Amino acid sequence: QVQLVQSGAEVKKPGASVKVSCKTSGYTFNNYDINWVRQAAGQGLEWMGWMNPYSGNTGYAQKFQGRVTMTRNISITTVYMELSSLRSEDTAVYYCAREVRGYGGGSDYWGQGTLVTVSSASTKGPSVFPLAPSSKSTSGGTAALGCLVKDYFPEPVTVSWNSGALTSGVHTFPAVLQSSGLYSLSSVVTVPSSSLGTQTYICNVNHKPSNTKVDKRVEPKS
Amino acid sequence: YELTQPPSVSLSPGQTATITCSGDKLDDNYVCWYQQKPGQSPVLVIYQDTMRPSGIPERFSGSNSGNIATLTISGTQAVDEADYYCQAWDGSTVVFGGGTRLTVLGQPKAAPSVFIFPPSDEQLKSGTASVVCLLNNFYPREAKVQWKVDNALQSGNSQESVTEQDSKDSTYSLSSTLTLSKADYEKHKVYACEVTHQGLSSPVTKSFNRGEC
Ligand SMILES: *[C@@H]1O[C@H](CO)[C@@H](O[C@@H]2O[C@H](CO)[C@@H](O[C@@H]3O[C@H](CO)[C@@H](O)[C@H](O)[C@@H]3O)[C@H](O)[C@H]2NC(C)=O)[C@H](O)[C@H]1NC(C)=O
Repeated sequence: QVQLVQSGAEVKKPGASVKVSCKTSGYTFNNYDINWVRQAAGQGLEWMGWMNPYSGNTGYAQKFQGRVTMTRNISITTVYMELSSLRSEDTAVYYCAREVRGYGGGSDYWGQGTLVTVSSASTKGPSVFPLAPSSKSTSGGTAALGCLVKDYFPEPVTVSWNSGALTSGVHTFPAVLQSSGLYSLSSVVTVPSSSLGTQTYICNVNHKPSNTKVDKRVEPKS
Repeated sequence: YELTQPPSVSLSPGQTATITCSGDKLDDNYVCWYQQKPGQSPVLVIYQDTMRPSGIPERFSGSNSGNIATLTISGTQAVDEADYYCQAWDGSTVVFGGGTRLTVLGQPKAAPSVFIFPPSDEQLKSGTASVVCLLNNFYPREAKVQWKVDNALQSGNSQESVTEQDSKDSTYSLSSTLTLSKADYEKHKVYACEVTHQGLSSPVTKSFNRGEC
């Protein structure tokens, strides 16, 4: 039996609030404390606070004073964490995790996490810029080229090359969320340097949320 | 109160991993350790300094003394590659260490191939400049990319992305993108990404001068 299950992904504007749900089993609800812990992309774990669902007692980390609200609903054995006054730096995966409560047994069961994306952005299609092969992207007999898919929202975007005919040596990177609240990613491919004068290279970009479809030819820098 | 972990630990299979975690009030309180693999939730491997939860292999052990907590992994195997976090309580609040990336070298090191891309003229028209540094097909995953503009370190205006491990040769690739305003971009000449990697004896620098053709 699953002991913890969280609500789905959230997108919120700066200044708004987000309420994450964590439904627990009866056993977990009655005998454990629940910790709330968040983690931003490529960063570490950050503890936010705790709640004892049976009693309703709570504690928060000083950094989140006033901004976090932990509540419960006994009838459906669910606990909640609401984070208010959201800012870009609050974009992260938010976890609930149970612990028996020196007298701490650790967080031995974790929810799947809830992604919260904080951005002021409305739906927006990407600009697609060439990453042109040049002497500065040539390592011996291999040349690198690509497409910069910049300033779109929300996820996701897909990229292919030459309408799917070119797959070898292609690396399409996971997107990053910029400080602007828009996503950006790159798709690159390594090819024989000798092919640059004779072979055509086109990246095919589809950002379905904005219905943006772009084919960008990538030519050597002259 | 903060807990200090080594950012990275690299060893060979079968060797014994030692991951430390220091803090003023450690001998006051119990330490727990968590394992986290990419795309997954943390897993508790040690609690109360030395205790293994049920189902955790016996090669994981812990100790805490002299304000230093240590996670030890005997006969380190491939499945042990992960990020490891220590954690304690100071009175009420929980504190996490910064995390230790544990790399188990399963194949020879491969230095990255480094490529640099100036901003396109098309983008410059839009009033922004993106400079992309590509590290291609390297092993192990740990790599550092830093931006220098006219030999001045750049902080706060770059972002990194890494691919998943290649199924076949088990290598990685990484992109670093420096974003400036068009104005700031045009105020400088030398753009460089400095790359360090265990497969490199010394740092490698790929650079260009704004206007090279
Ligand atoms: C704890 O959770 C339970 C169940 O989610 C809450 O009970 C539910 O409360 C809502 C609103 O108070 C009820 O919805 C109402 O339904 C009627 C008919 O469908 C509709 O006309 C109303 O406009 C309203 O939407 C819902 O029926 C009710 N469900 C049950 C099983 O009682 C409860 O309020 C929660 N407790 C706390 C303290 O939050």
